[PDB]
Amino acid sequence: AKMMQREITKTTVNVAKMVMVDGEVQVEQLPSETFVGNLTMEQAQWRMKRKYKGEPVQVVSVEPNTEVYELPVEKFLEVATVR
Repeated sequence: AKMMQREITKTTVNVAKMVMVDGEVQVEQLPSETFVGNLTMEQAQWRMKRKYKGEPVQVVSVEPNTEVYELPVEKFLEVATVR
């Protein structure tokens, strides 16, 4: 009767990087990145390989979270254009 809806889904991708520290290979903790849609582990790793060409970047986890932005229909008529 009164409610509308609009869904936004984003996947938070946690990444890590091999780096040289004092002549040893160690793991840099990278800031997590967020993308639009629901990405699997394989999808995210493909994106990371696209974004960081040749870099030793590992996707370590993917976390999808979906938000449902809703507005009363009455609220929408106030701002929408008749078109």
